[PDB]
Amino acid sequence: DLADRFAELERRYDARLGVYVPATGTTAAIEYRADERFAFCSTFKAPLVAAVLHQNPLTHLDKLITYTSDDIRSISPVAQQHVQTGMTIGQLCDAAIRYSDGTAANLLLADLGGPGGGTAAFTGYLRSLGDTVSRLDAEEPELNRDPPGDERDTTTPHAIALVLQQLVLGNALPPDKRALLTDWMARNTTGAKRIRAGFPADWKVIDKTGTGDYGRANDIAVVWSPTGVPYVVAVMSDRAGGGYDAEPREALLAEAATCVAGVLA
Amino acid sequence: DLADRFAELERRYDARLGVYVPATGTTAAIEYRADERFAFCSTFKAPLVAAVLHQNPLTHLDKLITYTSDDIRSISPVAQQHVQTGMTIGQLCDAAIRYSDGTAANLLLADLGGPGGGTAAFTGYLRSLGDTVSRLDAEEPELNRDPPGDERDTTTPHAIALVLQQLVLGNALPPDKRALLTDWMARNTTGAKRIRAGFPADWKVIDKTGTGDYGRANDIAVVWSPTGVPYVVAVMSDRAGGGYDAEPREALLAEAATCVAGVLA
Amino acid sequence: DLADRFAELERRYDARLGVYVPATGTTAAIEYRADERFAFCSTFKAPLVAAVLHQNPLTHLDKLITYTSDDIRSISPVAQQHVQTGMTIGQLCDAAIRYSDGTAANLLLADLGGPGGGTAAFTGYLRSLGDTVSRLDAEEPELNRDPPGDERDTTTPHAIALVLQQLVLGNALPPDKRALLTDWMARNTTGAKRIRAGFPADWKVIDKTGTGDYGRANDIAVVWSPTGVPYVVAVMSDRAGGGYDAEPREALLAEAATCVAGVLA
Amino acid sequence: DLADRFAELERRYDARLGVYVPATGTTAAIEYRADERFAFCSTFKAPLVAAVLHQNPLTHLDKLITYTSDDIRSISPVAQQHVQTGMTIGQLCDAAIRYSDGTAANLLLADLGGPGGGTAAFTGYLRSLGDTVSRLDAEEPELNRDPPGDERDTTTPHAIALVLQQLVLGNALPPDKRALLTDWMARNTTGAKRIRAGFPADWKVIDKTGTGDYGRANDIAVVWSPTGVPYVVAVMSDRAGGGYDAEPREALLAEAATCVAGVLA
Ligand SMILES: CO/N=C(/C(=O)N[C@@H]1C(=O)N2C(C(=O)O)=C(CSc3nc(=O)c(=O)[nH]n3C)CS[C@H]12)c1csc(N)n1
Ligand SMILES: CO/N=C(\C(=O)N[C@@H]1C(=O)N2C(C(=O)O)=C(CSc3nc(=O)c(=O)[nH]n3C)CS[C@H]12)c1csc(N)n1
Ligand SMILES: CO/N=C(\C(=O)N[C@@H]1C(=O)N2C(C(=O)O)=C(CSc3nc(=O)c(=O)[nH]n3C)CS[C@H]12)c1csc(N)n1
Ligand SMILES: CO/N=C(\C(=O)N[C@@H]1C(=O)N2C(C(=O)O)=C(CSc3nc(=O)c(=O)[nH]n3C)CS[C@H]12)c1csc(N)n1
Repeated sequence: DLADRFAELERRYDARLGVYVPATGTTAAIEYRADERFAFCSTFKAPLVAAVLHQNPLTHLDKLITYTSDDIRSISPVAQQHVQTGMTIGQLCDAAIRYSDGTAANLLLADLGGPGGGTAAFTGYLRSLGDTVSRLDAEEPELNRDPPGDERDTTTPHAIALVLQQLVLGNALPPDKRALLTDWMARNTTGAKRIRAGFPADWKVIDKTGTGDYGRANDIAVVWSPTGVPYVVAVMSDRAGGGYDAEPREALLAEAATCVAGVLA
Repeated sequence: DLADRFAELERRYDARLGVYVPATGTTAAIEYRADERFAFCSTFKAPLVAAVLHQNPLTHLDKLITYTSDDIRSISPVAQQHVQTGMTIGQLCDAAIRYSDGTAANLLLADLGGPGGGTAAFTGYLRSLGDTVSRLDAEEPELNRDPPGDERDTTTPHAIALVLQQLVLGNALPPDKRALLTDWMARNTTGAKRIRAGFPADWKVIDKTGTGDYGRANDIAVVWSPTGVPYVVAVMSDRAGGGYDAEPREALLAEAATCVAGVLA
Repeated sequence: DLADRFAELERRYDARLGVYVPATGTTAAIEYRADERFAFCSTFKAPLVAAVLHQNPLTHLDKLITYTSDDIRSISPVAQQHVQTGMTIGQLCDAAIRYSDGTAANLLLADLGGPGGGTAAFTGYLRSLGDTVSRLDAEEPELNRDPPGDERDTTTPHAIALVLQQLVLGNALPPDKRALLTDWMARNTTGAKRIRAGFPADWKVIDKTGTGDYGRANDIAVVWSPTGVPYVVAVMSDRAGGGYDAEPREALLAEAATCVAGVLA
Repeated sequence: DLADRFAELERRYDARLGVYVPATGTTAAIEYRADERFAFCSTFKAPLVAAVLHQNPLTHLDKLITYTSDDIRSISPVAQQHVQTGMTIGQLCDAAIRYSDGTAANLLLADLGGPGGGTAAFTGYLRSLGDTVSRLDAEEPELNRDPPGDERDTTTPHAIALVLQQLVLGNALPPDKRALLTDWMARNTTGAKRIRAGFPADWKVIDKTGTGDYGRANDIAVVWSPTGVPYVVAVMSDRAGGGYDAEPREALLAEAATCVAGVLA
């Protein structure tokens, strides 16, 4: 009956919807298109920050990174104001999560090092977490513009939910670094119209959004019930049949989240 | 499937839960003990105001009612501040809906006139709406104290939801009086932790609460989707197995509402 | 120059305005009718909670308080829904500050003990803080109704600011109790249209509001600059010349706060 | 008075600050080095779009401009994503205002035509607005690099504020083109930490930023009071004493804006 309502939303919004909520002790898993591939878009910036935190001590966050005007090749609301001043690693992590800063993600990818400007090392980090499906192949802004059917720069709701579960709820990160990642996502400024809009206000929601061409709109979140029980919610969508210029529908993710909230209440 | 989760809420909270959402063109009716009887408690105060509005011209709202300290019997946050000044019919209507003022409802019942302090005339008003099941037999605070199994001062989720549907969405009242009733319910101060707490913030919620002994906690609401689609939600509960002193559980109503929101999303 | 602009606000809004900001190391004191008396209204609920916290160990917050329908004499958005359940001292403190619950303040006054239902003991607590001007003489809701010129239930911007400074910035309370008082005021739900509205968003503002008859509208706040510099802001106003039914003007408090923010910038 | 606090900010941030707020019916002009010259930096891009709108019908917005990677020489977050596709004049206007795209400004200057890549024609356009002082002499990125004392690529807070006043509040443009310019500046992505950060959130702020060498940081804005009263605010700064590499300080402009908001309150 839940798949029937997801299918109605897919028809209402002319979209393909992917939802995954990992099973808990009390609740069964919610799976809609859990193993179909959807484009990361900016959702990769949350595990990216985890990759930077994982392989560096906390003192690395205070390292100052300098860059040029040539490095501003995508939507960079924070980095575009700090070409002359430079940006610390902590500010780049803060910027990548809370403002989805594209230049900040590229600098953090470079901070990981290796082939492809850090894209291979980020994929390797997901592999180390048990994610065998996901792959990052390009930097900003190219990774948002892969045509439908292309497996590059794609993940699945299943894979990204289990990744996010380990980062926030598991022990992929020590408690001090885990709290930083959680606080950045908790103070995100881009997800008000997605999973947060579909859950009651007394539920706590931390999230990282993704938006791209072909109507792509994603939101990955950890939510806590009023009783403090945590859940991982991955919602991914695109409108690829509507072409490159297809508009993303945030209301689709909000409605999908409301459906998920009904089963979790 | 939805009944399994309502019955799970009944089991979690040791309660009997009644839910009714009238069917629309797009949605099927939601029914969970929809025709079982539950005590009105203070939910009758919303149709009571409609009875007063329908029977009287608007100028009747300015009629001054004087009362003494002896007339205060139940929770009356407004009437207790106006013994010396008296209260206009409009103030009694405002107080009865928005603050669930018990003394205000008794004065409005008396304004209806007839046997039982207006309870026969109020019941007759429900009959004019097609509700042949519901009945009011006592005033505040006795109407909250009937033992389980007693049909007096009871309604059903089915009956009260259809009553509210006609008052707010239908044409039981002319538009000017309909707006007064609707705005009072929209600015209610007693329902923040019930149906309002179970719906996402971008859903508009107007409601009237009810609370009594035997763990009785009700909330009747009209809710509007983000796209402006209205739904009537009747949620009733009691915990009679815990005796007269059973405590109402507002969280039961919030969780039940979230389940309803999932089906309506 | 600043007093000329305070006087212009007084003329625009048909109001009497009181402002006090204690001097700091870098900034001089701001005073506009700083020692004239204004009605407390619900601003006393913040030092009231401080008196309860200071006089009792933290574990006292878990004591359950039971009350009756006769105790709901005032606007009590939280207490009115908990007659059957009771409320802990901690919940009453939360309700008194964040929802300005009138019954909760009366129950906390009773917890202080002594003559006048705690009004003498609360006043005595202010005396221990150096406040020789302020006085509480009635409970809710009477303390909001004193006519202009009556010194009862009045304070001054100077005195209430120095009280708030010691409670939040000083050592009137041990750090654990201080954090509870600060967090409650930080999550207050009643002050969005006053001092908070007059300061830039990157300034942190914690506040406790007061509103009454005779156009009375107060807001006492501790504000932190973007650089983390704290200031105490007390703004009090009434429109007593317009009578008992005079409407309070929240915009007066916001505009006055904006004037203060310019001098503190 | 107010000048004493601006000079305080000049000392705190080791900067030269220029402020101008045109007088209105209610307020007197605010002037602090209002007629001293400061470099345009990116602030000319707002009247630049007005020049392009003024000299052409709306259909000119749909003209496609093609360019190469060699034409990208400044911070160009949008133009670097459209080398292969090209961009319409309308997109160039959007990018120049909201993202301060340097390549977009050069293409729009070329669309104005004439010697110096359009700088003479843009200077002539300012003359048509009554601005006899300001001048643009170079393109991006050279216009940010003029040494102190050089009059090239300079304006004054007085002149540009009156220019902005005519473009947004006056009748320099027909209503449809004025609305496009207004909406573009309203949706700017570069000024969150400047004038916008210094005004309360309920003040509407549209702005155009400027940043260059020698610590140059400008922001020209139109702000609306909560009552809908508009004001033009020009805030310019440089820190030439710190050399070419002197860092701009955005907080200076936010603090100066807070000072302005206090007197406009
Ligand atoms: C005898 O009169 N008593 C009261 C009274 O109980 N006032 C209290 C007081 O100071 N309170 C405060 C608060 O903390 O400010 C508030 C918060 S102010 C407020 N009022 C609204 O109507 C609204 O929609 N939003 N907000 C934020 C509620 S009343 C209580 C009163 C209220 S208006 C009036 N003329 N009198
Ligand atoms: C080649 O890149 N194309 C992008 C792009 O830059 N994508 C990134 C991505 O996923 N980003 C995110 C985010 O984290 O969601 C965002 C936040 S989304 C957003 N923007 C608003 O202006 C707004 O008002 N609300 N919201 C929710 C910005 S783009 C970047 C794009 C943006 S819209 C579209 N059709 N394409
Ligand atoms: C919607 O519920 N939430 C509330 C709440 O209870 N609001 C109530 C509401 O509608 N209120 C009203 C009024 O009737 O206008 C008021 C006005 S009280 C009042 N006004 C007068 O003009 C007067 O002469 N006397 N008095 C006593 C304040 S809040 C309460 C709340 C309290 S604190 C907070 N953050 N929310
Ligand atoms: C006031 O600015 N605040 C921003 C911010 O920078 N918003 C920007 C804004 O207006 N944006 C826009 C757009 O141009 O429409 C977009 C879309 S950009 C885009 N659209 C397409 O259709 C497409 O094909 N490709 N791309 C790249 C998203 S946010 C950025 C912000 C970023 S995170 C946050 N909380 N705020």
